[PDB]
Amino acid sequence: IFIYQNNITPSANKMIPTVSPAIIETFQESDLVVNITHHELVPKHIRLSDGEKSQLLQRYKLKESQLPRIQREDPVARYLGLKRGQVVKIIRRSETSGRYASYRICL
Amino acid sequence: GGLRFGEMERDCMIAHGAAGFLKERLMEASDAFRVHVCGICGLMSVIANLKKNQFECRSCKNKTNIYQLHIPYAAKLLFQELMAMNIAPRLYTERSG
Amino acid sequence: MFFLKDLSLILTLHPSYFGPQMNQYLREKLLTDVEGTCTGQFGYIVTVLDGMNIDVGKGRIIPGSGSAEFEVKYRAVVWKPFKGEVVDAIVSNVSPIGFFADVGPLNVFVSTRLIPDNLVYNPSNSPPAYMSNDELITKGSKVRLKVVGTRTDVNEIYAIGSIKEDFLGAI
Amino acid sequence: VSTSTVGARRRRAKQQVDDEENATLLRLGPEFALKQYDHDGNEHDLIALSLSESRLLIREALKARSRARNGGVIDDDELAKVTSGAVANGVVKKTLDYLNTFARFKDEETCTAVDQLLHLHPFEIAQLSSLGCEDVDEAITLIPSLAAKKEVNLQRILDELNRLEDPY
Amino acid sequence: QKKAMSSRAGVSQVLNRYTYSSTLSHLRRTNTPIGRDGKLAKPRQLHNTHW
Amino acid sequence: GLDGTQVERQTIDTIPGSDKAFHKRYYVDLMDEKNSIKPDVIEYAADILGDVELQKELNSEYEQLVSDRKFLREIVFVNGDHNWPLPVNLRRIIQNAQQIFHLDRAKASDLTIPEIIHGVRDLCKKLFVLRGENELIKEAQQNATSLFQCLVRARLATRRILEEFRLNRDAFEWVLGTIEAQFQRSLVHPGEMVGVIAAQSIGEPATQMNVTLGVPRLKEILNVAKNIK
Amino acid sequence: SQFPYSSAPLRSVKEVQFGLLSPEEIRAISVVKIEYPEIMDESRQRPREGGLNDPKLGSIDRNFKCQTCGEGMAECPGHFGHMELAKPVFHIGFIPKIKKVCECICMNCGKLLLDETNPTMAQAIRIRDPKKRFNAVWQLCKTKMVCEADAPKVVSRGGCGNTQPVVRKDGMKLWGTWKKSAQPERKLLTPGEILNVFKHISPEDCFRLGFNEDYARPEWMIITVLPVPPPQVRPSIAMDETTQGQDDLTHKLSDILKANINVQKLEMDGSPQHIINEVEQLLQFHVATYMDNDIAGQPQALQKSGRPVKAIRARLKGKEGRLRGNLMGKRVDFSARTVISGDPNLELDQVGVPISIAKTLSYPETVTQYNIHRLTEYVRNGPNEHPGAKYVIRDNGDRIDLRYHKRAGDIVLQYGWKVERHLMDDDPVLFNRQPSLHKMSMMAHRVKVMPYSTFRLNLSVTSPYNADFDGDEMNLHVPQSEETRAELSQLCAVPLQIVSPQSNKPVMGIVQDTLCGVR
Amino acid sequence: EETVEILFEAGAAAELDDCRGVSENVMLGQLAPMGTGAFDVMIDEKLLTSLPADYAPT
Amino acid sequence: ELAILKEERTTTPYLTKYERARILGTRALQISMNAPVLVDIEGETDPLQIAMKELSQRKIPLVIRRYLPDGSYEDWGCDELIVD
RNA sequence: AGCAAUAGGAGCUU
DNA sequence: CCAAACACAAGTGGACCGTAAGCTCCTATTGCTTTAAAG
DNA sequence: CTTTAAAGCAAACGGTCCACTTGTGTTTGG
Ligand SMILES: [Mg+2]
Ligand SMILES: [Zn+2]
Ligand SMILES: [Zn+2]
Repeated sequence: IFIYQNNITPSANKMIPTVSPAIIETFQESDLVVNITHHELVPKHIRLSDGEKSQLLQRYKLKESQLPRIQREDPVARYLGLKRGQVVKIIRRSETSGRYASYRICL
Repeated sequence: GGLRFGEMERDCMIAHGAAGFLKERLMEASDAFRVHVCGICGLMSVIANLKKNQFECRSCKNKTNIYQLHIPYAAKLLFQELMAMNIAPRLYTERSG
Repeated sequence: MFFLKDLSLILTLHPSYFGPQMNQYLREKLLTDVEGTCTGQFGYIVTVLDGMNIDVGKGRIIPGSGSAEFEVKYRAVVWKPFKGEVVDAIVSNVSPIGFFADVGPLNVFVSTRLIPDNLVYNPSNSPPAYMSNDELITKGSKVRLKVVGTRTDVNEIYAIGSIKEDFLGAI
Repeated sequence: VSTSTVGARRRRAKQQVDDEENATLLRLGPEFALKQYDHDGNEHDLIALSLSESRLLIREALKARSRARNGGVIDDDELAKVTSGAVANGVVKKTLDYLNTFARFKDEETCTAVDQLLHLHPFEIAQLSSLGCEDVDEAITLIPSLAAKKEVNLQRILDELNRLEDPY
Repeated sequence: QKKAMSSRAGVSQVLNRYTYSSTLSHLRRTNTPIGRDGKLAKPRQLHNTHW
Repeated sequence: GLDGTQVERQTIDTIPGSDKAFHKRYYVDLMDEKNSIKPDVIEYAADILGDVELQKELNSEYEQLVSDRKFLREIVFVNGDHNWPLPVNLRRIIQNAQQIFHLDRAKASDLTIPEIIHGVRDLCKKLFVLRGENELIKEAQQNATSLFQCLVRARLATRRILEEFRLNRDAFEWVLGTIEAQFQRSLVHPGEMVGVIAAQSIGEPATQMNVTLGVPRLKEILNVAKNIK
Repeated sequence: SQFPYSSAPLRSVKEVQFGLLSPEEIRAISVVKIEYPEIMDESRQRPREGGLNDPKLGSIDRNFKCQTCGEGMAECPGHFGHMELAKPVFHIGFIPKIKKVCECICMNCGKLLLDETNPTMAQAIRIRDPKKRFNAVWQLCKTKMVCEADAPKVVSRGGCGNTQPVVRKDGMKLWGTWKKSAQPERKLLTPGEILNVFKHISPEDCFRLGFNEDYARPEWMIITVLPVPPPQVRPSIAMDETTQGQDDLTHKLSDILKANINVQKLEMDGSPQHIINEVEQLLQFHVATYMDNDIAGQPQALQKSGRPVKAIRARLKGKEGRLRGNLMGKRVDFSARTVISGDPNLELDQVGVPISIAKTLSYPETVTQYNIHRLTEYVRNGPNEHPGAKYVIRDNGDRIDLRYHKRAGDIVLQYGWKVERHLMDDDPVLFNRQPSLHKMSMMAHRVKVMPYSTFRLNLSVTSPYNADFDGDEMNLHVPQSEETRAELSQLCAVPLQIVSPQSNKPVMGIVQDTLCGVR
Repeated sequence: EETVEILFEAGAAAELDDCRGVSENVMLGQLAPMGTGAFDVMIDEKLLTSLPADYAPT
Repeated sequence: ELAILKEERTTTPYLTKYERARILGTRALQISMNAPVLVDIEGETDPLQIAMKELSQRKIPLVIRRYLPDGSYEDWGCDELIVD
C-alpha cells in the first residue's frame, strides 16, 4: 500500500499492474481522513473466501456474471483490497424484514 | 374498424400475468400469419407448394429441413423489410449456445 | 446397408383419448405409423428394436389447442444404400433392356449398356433369360451388384446399379 | 418429421466439396460421424453392423415383441409378421430372407467369437464379416483403404473366419 | 402548392355552421402559429394585457 | 419475500416505552409471589410458585424479548418508529379467536407456560420464506422473517397472552395454526411481474403530482444527472 | 386451424440470429433478375417479365396465383428478386462502421496495424463482447500510421510498411488523407476499392475486430446486388375505381433502375470523367434514400407531389412505425366501444352491454354433449334474435353464415363443431378505459345484456378506471377461447383487484351518494 | 428506442437474441415466459392409469 | 439431466395464482374438447366450472414444470401441490 | 362472393 | 544528473434523436406541362 | 393537322459521443 499526498501521474500509474506477482495499491491521504466504513449509510462489507464464493454460486445456481457487481475502484472495494472475482457480503438494515444480506462480485 | 390494443394495454396485461390473453389479442384477434423457414439458413426464403406438398430453399438446396412458424403478419413484413435493407434476421427454432 | 439409428417422432394426441391405457395406445400408434416409411435422410425403417418397450416420457399440452406432444426417443434399424457400395440381391424381373433385382426393401434395375458384353439375352429360351458360355442369369439367381446411382424420392426410392466391373455379375 | 441427434448443421460462409458419397473412400455423409452420440447426448463410438449382429438383433426384437403381445407366451417368413401393415410385412420379409440367404454366421456363438476377435474402422470391420474373401487380394482391391493403414492381418483373420463359416 | 411543407397550415378552415353562435365565434377566432413542438407554457398563459 | 397486497400496518410492541413499562408488561417471576401471574386466571396457579425448571424458560423468553428490543432499537428502527407495514394482522387474529371461543367469564386458563413458550418457538421456526436444507438458505430464511418474528414474540408474550388476552389451549392452537396458514398466504408468487407492477405503482402517483420536488425532481432522479437544480 | 394443412411440424422461435446478407446468398434466394425499369409491359396486360411486377415475385390479385409457389393471395408470402448494380455502393446504415474499419486496418495488405506483441492490444483482444472488443481495439489501433513489417535479429510479422490515411466523412463519400513525406494528397475512396481491400481481411483478423466469419463479413456492408422486395411490401392501391399509383418503394426502385442503366451507358462510350462520377453518385444517392431518406445535410428524395419518399427506415420508426404501431400495439377484432353509464342496481363485477353490441360481438363455443340442446336453440333462433348465433364453424374451418342461409331449420350440429354464438349473460369480458395507467385500469367484468346503447357500470368501480359519466367511452374486449376466459376470470376479475399493491390499501370504496346517505 | 440503429448494429455484429424477454416474445406472437406462461403443463400417467378400462381409445 | 429429483424440490408446495389460472383454462379447454371427466357430473354444464370441481377434488391430471432461471426445472403434479 | 391511400384541420375523454 | 522532443494524458466543441393515451368527423388530393411522333 | 404515350424536371435546451488542442513526463544520452 503506497499512500501518497498530491497526485500519481499516469506514466507512473502504469507500473502498478505490471509488478506481478506482488500487488501495489495506492491511496491519497486526503481520501483516508475519514474511514467511510464507519458511515451510517455504509453497511459492513466482508470479502468472501473462495470456498464460500463457490457455495454462494451453487446455492443460487448462478454464474459469476449474473450477480450484482462492484467496481474495483469502488471506495469500499478499494478500502478492502478487492481483486477481480472476489465477492463481498453486505449485511444491511431492512425496514420490511429487519435484516438482509447482499452479495456483490468485483469487476 | 377495430380498436387499438396499444402498448399500455400490453403493460396492464403483463402486470396481470395473463400471457395467453395477450398472445390471443395480438395473434388470433389480429394479423396472424403462417410462414415457412429454412431449417439451415433460417430465412423465410422457402418456396412452398401446399397442394403438391413440396418445399425447397433453393439457396441452401434444401427440401427436408423446413419448418413453419405462426407469427404476426406485421412481423413477417418487418423481416422482409429488414431483408430489403440487406439485414438478415434468422429465425431459429432451437438453441445452440 | 442397414444402420442402427436413434430417431424421434413428435406426435399429437386428442383430449378424447386421455384414458388409463394411453401410453400403450401411443405405442401402437407409433408402431403403425413408422413401420414401413421411407425418409430421404435415413433410408428405410424395417423394424424397431424392442418395440413394446419404448419410453414416451411425459407429454406437454400445447397452449391454445389442448393436444399433447411427445418426444418418443428410441433406437431403431434403418437400411440405406450408398453409391459405390457392393450389395447382394436376387433378380426379380427380366427384360431385353435389363433386369430388376430386389435389394433390401427395394428393387434395383440395371441397364443394357452396363452389363458384360458376353451376356446375351434370349426371348425364346425356356425359361427366358440372359445366357452366355460360362455365365447364367435366370430367375432366382444371386447377383453381387454395385450401386452407381440413388435418387431420393420421399415415399419410394430407386437405385440403378452396374454389373460391368470385375468380380461382379452372376455369382 | 423424422429427425435424430443431428441437429443444427448451421450455415457457415464456406461450403465443402467433401460432401458427396464415395463408399470406396470412407465418405459416408454427415449422419455417421466418427464419434456418434446416444439418446442422452453422451459420446459413443460409431456403429457399423455386420449382417450377423443385425440379423440376431432383428430376430431378438421380433420375438421379444411377439412374447409381449402374447402376454408372455421360428421362421423369418413368419417372424416378420410382427410388424403392422402389408408394406411393413413385405419389407421385413424380404430383409429377413436376404439375411438368411447370405448369413455365413448362423448363431450367436460365432458372432460373439468374431466380435471378440475383431475388437480398425467399423466399416471394414463389418464388411469383412459380410464379404467372404479367399486371400489378401479380394480385400485390398474390393476395399482399397486397407493399403494405407499398415495393420492388415487379413490373412489369418479371414482364414479363421472362413473356418468358422458354417456349411450350406 | 409544391411548397406545402414550410408553409403555414390551417390558415383557412371550413366555416362551422353547427349552430349560430358557433359560426359567430368561428368568424372571430385567432391563432398564434407557435406550434406544439416546444413545451414553453408561457405563450399559452392568459396575460394581463389580454384584458 | 411477500406479495405487496398482503401486508398491513402493525405496531411492534417491544420497541416503544420505558424500561420500566417493558419490564412490567413482559417480565414474569415464579419465586416472587406478587409479580407472578395473577392467580385468578389459570387452573394451575398454585403449582406455579417457587418453580425453577420453568423460571429458566421464562428467563430465556425475556432475554429473547430484550434481544429483539435491542436489535430493533439500535439497528433497524433507530428513531423509534414502531408502526410498520407487515404481514398477517395479529390484532385481528386475536380478536377473531376471542369471538369464536367465547373468552368471557374470565375462566381458569388451562394453557401452561411451557406449552406457550414451545408453541411460539415452533411457530417462529415454521415461517418459511425460503425452503431448503442449505446453510445460506437457512441464513436468508432467518434474515427474511426477523422483523415478523419480533412482532410475533412482542405480541404473544406469556404475561400478555395469559392476562391481557386470556387465551386457552384451543384458542392458542387456533392462533398458531392460523398464523402458519396466513403467513404462507402472504408470500409473493413466483412469476410475478414485479417490475411492471413497480413501474405502474411509481408512475401513477406522478399523474397526481427551495427544494426541487415533484415531476422535475423525479425526472432528475431517473435521468441520472451529473448536476441537479 | 384457418390455415390449410402443411406437413412440416409447427414450432416457435427460440433464437433470432441477426447478420448481413452476402451477395451470393442474395442471388441464391432470389427467383427472377430485375433489369427493366418500366412497370407495365407496354401498357399491355400482364407486364414485362424481369420488371418490378414480375409474377415470379408473387401474386397481389385475388383471382390470380403466384407463378413461383402456386398459392393464393392469402397464403403466398411474396418472393424476393435481385437487381445487380453496375457499381458497388455503400450501405447507408453502415458508413460510420466502414469508416471505423478503414481507420483500424491496413488499407493495402489487409492486416491489423498492431499485433499481440503490444500488451495493451493483446489484452483488448481478450474481451468476449464483439462491441466492447471492437471499441477497445479501434481506440488503440486507429493512431498507428503504418503497417510495420517487424514486430517491436530481424523478425518479420508479415506486414508491408505503407502509411495510413486520415479517414474523414463528407456525405456518402469517404475521403482518406495520405500525409506523405507537406501536401497531404486527399483522394476519394470508392465503394469498390474499399470492397477489394475488405475481401482481403483474413478470418482471424476479421475475428479480432469483432465481426463473424459466417454471419457478418465486413465487405457485406457494401452493396453490389440489391434485393427487390415482393409487391406485398409495396402494394398498389386504387383511387377512383380505375386508377392506380405504385407505392413509394416501387417508384424508388424504378429510379434506381434508371440510374443503373445510365451508369451502363457511360462505360460503353465517351465519358469525360465528369459524367461517370455524376451518374455513379446518382446511383449512390438513389440507393441510399431507398433505405434512409433522413440523411443529415442533403436534400431528400422527393415525390412529384412535393412529399418526401417513404423510406424503409421511416417505415420502421416512431409511434406509427412498424414496431410501435403494429407490433407493440395493434388494432384487434372482437372489441366494442360506447359511452358508459352508471347503474346502482348492477353488481360490482357486472357490466351492462347493449343488445346491439351483444349481437354484433360473438364467442365461439365448442359443441359438446352438455350444451347441444342450448346451441341448437341458438342456431334456430338466428342472428337477428337474442339469444341466437351468427356462425357455425365446421370441423375443417368451413363457415356457415346464418344470415344468407335461408334454411336455418335444417342444420343439425355435429360434435366437435363450433358455433360463434352471441354475447350472453355472465360472459367474462375485459373492460378498459384509456389511459391505462395501472393494472386496475383494465379489468374483467361479467356481462348483463341490456337495452339503451350505453355501457352500465356499478358505481364503485369508477374510481380505479378514473371514469365518470359525462361523455366517457370505454372499450370492451371479448376473449375468444377458454384459456383466455379462465385467465380473465381468475386473474383480472373485478373482485380480485379491490386491494392494490401500489399502497397495500383498497382502491374501490363507497362513493358519491352511498357515502352521504350512509352518513 | 433507436429501432433502426439498434437493428443495424445487431446485423453488423451477428448478435444472437435468446428470446427470453417479454417484448421479443410479444412481437413473434409467442407465449411469454411470464405469469401463466412461466411454466409448462405435462400429462401425468400415474394418476391417469387409474381410470376405468372402458373409457379407453378404440 | 435437467430434471430435479422429488426429494430436493425446493419450490413452494402451494399452487400459485398463475399456475391455478392456466391449469383451469387448460382443463376447461380439454373438457370442452370432449375429454373424459374424472369427477361425477351432477348439475353443471360449463366446462370451466367442471374444471374447478375437478381441481378442488384433486382429480385434474396435469403437471406443472417449474423452470428455474438457470434452465433446470422441477416437476409437480397438480394433485400434490396444495390448493387454497 | 369482394367497400384505397396519404396529409391537413376541427373536436371527445382523461 | 539534466536537457529535450515526442509518447502519452485530459478538456473541449458540436453532432444527433425524441417529445401521453385512445377516439370522432370532414375535406382535399392522388404529377403537370411541353415536345415529338403518327395518322 | 390533331391526339396519345413516355420520359424528364425546381428553389426548443439539454446530454453521449468522438479526437483535435493543449498540456505534462519520460529516460536516452551526453
Ligand atoms: Mg369524463
Ligand atoms: Zn435456407
Ligand atoms: Zn500493411
